[PDB]
Amino acid sequence: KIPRGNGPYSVGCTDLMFDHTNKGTFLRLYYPSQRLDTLWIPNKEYFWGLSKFLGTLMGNILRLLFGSMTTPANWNSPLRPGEKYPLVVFSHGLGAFRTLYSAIGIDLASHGFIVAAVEHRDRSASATYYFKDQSAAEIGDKSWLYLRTLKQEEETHIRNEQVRQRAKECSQALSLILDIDHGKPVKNALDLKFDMEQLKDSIDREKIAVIGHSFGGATVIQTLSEDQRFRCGIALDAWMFPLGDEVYSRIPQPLFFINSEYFQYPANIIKMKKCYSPDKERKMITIRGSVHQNFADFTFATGKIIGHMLKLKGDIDSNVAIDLSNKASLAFLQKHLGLHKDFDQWDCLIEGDDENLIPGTNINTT
Ligand SMILES: CS(=O)(=O)Nc1ccc(F)c(F)c1
Repeated sequence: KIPRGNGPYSVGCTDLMFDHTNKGTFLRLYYPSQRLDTLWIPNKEYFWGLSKFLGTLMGNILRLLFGSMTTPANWNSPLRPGEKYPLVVFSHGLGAFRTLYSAIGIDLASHGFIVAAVEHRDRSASATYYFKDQSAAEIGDKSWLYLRTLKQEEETHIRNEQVRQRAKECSQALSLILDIDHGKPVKNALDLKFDMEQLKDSIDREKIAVIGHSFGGATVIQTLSEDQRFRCGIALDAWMFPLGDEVYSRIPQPLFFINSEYFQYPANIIKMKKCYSPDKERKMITIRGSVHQNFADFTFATGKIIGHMLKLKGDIDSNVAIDLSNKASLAFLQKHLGLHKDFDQWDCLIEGDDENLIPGTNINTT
């Protein structure tokens, strides 16, 4: 029940791992393509990891419920040729992994973006895998890495080291895609029926953005601070705790905060406002009635009553919420990447001009 893209392009999806180690890049790619058959959560170990994240055999139950659920993109469909596409690198939240934000990835793709959804190896993912050597990769002998749980004494330090690794992973993902764009040969550690040589000369190398949710929102900010190739960033309900104090004044690129209503709190909002400066471009909106999970795919995976019970759904309808976030995002991207599309029709959303939006936030700080 993950919504199809609202844009004119049809959408393909594939996975890329290169190199095969846990120091390499692992990403899910959404792209304009030339069957809506992509497996949403493709391995049992992801369900085990989700169970550990939830602190709960619970894993096998999740598996039975969601294990064959699909997401509306055409698996390994060829790339739509004849044009250069802007690129979004997307960063997932704590306890997530690369496949859980397909509602966003597929909608951006359907509007003509290539979206690289990275899977982080910083031990923030519920689960991820790699191969210990080429021989392991050849027979698909995966080595799994589960979420690390932290002592309270550890949190400050380890979360910051993690957000630094995440930013390095977004930069490495970008460097890989750009290298491929100029013809670098890559051997996908996953043996999939999509030729990465398709991506040669298909990226608009000047129109690069980073987007992310929660832990991924802090990753947006660390990445912008560290990598000037990214031209703008969109932080979806950023969890600001991982960031060091020094970074807040070191973000030159335009930055858009799109918040849920119920996730936010003063300690977090204050850090967002520390990013502000008269000489820099900053916007913020809050989606009325929304919760933290409105930005991820599980908001579409259950019915309304169960969803509200488990806080996967807010008072606002899930499709309406994600549509608002996606349209405001597209308008911001058009403005600060210099796109030649008609997304500026939603410029009003950036300013929070809608029944279901608040300009800035309703939380007040000094
Ligand atoms: C708390 S979070 O939203 O940032 N990460 C997350 C963790 C598990 C999920 F199933 C999911 F959809 C998202």
